Amino acid sequence: MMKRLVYISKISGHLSLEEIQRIGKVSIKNNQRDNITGVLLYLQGLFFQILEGENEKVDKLYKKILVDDRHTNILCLKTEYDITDRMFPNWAMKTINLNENSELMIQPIKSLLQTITQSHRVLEKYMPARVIYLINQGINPLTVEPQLVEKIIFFSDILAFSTLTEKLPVNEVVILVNRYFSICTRIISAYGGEVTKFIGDCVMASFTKEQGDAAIRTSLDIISELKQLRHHVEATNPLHLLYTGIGLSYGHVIEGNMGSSLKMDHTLLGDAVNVAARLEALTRQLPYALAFTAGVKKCCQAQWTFINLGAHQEAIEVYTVNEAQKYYDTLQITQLIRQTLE
Amino acid sequence: MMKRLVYISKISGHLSLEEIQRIGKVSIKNNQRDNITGVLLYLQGLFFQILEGENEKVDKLYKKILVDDRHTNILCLKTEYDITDRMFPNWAMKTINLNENSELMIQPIKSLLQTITQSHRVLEKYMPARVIYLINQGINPLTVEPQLVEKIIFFSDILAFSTLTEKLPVNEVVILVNRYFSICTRIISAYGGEVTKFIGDCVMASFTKEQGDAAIRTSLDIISELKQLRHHVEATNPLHLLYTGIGLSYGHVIEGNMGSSLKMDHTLLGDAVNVAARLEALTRQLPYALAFTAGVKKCCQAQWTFINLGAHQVEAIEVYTVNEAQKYYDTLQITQLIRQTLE
Ligand SMILES: Cc1cc2nc3c(=O)[nH]c(=O)nc-3n(C[C@H](O)[C@H](O)[C@H](O)COP(=O)(O)O)c2cc1C
Ligand SMILES: Cc1cc2nc3c(=O)[nH]c(=O)nc-3n(C[C@H](O)[C@H](O)[C@H](O)COP(=O)(O)O)c2cc1C
Ligand SMILES: [Cl-]
Ligand SMILES: [Cl-]
Ligand SMILES: [Cl-]
Repeated sequence: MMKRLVYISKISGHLSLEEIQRIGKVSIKNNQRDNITGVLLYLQGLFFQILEGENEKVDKLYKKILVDDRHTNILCLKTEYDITDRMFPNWAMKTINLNENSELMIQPIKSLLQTITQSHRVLEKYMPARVIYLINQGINPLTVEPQLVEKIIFFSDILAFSTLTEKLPVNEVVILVNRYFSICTRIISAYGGEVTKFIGDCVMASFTKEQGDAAIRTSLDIISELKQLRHHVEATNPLHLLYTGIGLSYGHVIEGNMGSSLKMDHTLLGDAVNVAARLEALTRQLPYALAFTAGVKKCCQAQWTFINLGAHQEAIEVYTVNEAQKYYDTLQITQLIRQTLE
Repeated sequence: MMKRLVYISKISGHLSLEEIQRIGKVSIKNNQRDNITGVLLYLQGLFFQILEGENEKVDKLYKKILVDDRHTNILCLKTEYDITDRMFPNWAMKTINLNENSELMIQPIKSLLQTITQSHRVLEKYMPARVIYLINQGINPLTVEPQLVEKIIFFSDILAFSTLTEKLPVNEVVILVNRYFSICTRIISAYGGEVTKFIGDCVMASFTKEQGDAAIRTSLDIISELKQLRHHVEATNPLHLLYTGIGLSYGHVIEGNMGSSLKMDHTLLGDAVNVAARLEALTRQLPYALAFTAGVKKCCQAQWTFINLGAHQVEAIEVYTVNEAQKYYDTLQITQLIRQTLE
């Protein structure tokens, strides 16, 4: 049984022709050994490669290509299973430099390939992490049926954001929100979470039921990095006033494509979505920057010092960890933010 | 001063090769008359075209191509302004059938072009409508600066949706929410509004300050169509229990693309977003399915019977509605009925 995969990647730094040639050599010898065939194209700092052969031999090779130093931002676009015929049966690995092709009849298809691929890499950034995951696994996300899954829902936004938008210039708000989004997205993804969307100044993400401790560590790391950043910059920098509240929930959610032909989107339906956003807002009245449900506590194996914060509106038990304790008074900080921006 | 555009589109069904030849035939006569050059390519049901020439002459042609019924789902991928040299100065319009090219050395580039373009069209389905607009207008969404704009914010969601998710199978709630999203998105777009995103069962949209009456008409039309739907279906259909509440606000919001190279999104930054979401939730406690601020009321010029619902803490703000938004039902009675029907 043979499979065929196609991926694109970003060329790491500047690779000269001899190192690219070095890839072609070692590829030809190894692919001949593993009976693997394919084509490698590169154009304007992007790699294009098609691989075909036995499933084990191809998947063994792709794991090694993933950890290669010479390219980054790897996305597998298509995986064809149970293929009957090779597409390039006489090319162990044919390397083609599309940059050096100056033939006039090939310029249209070469120009289109560059334009659509560069546009493709832009659209990838706006996708939910779940959509990129399905494409990477060779699954068309448009034909996946929605499923009831057990998810930890993550919500985090900016403290006193109404005051920040009221007093700061728009360009200064954008710099602050982009930095907040960058910190949250990097940490969530580092712990295996999946960012769903940005809603105003709010970051929505999900974790699996096996990632309870990772969800808590994500929340504490975001709080820790914001605390570091606030004393990194000067008092005239709006980042000096950046705080966050975080809420976590756990429950059954329907994940999949929702909408119509006018607008379809990756959506999460469930009570846990509403609950996580409510606990996120509840942190404003709590001496803790993180609040989560009993279900999230049940998903944790680490020895957290869980703190019961009573029942809140049916009514749900609210928990936190001792590490999430605020070294400040929330009301005084909101006053300090407004006073600083006066 | 010349510009160059490139777009992709879906070939409309039943389009014969003979019809394509007359496209290229007519294109050659008009583009040479207008000093327009470019290439038209098609592969596996998709059109690819590059157009270059003087700004107004290229624009005039593209508006005519936009309304051509021989293709749909047109996306202008890239626009280059003030180009120095034409890319195809000798081709008024060269038509290339990539389906007929079987040369072995072109096959890799041809196979990759189809794979990336088909993958691209899948990603477009998940893109925010505002970003698709920016790309069509030749604007780089990753570098364009967000702007402070005056917007009416729209928020609506499903009444007792927790009970619906608790008591219905997965395929049934998906059908129900898809029908709700379809009704809302069609009506919002029909009145000129822009659906921002779906947040669970909640629909977020925006209107301009000149669309105050359109936002109220959108809200009443959604409520009206759900009322029609409930008596169109049988009692065993979950759509028989579909109700909505709607909140509207007005204020300054920062609109633009936010995030990092790892994750981007289109968002609206402002107090008005939170206020509209709070007023939407307030409709559960009100005898009206629509609630909005005084700012929305000031954006209206039609002869609505505005009703003051008093001050409400979301400092408290005045909450308003229109007499048409009155509920013919008791809200708590309906939520208990939804729970008891699904028992
Ligand atoms: C874009 C790209 C494509 C590659 N394709 C192949 C390939 O098709 N076959 C192969 O053996 N190595 C390929 N490599 C190199 C492998 O990642 C790896 O470095 C090589 O197989 C060295 O094998 P070894 O370190 O296990 O001895 C590719 C590397 C890059 C950057
Ligand atoms: C994919 C596609 C590309 C087209 N490209 C051109 C073109 O480059 N130049 C042109 O004159 N017409 C082009 N047309 C046809 C025009 O849209 C239009 O049908 C034609 O110019 C008729 O002009 P008129 O009826 O307004 O006189 C294209 C049509 C399609 C479907
Ligand atoms: Cl702890
Ligand atoms: Cl925008
Ligand atoms: Cl009225």
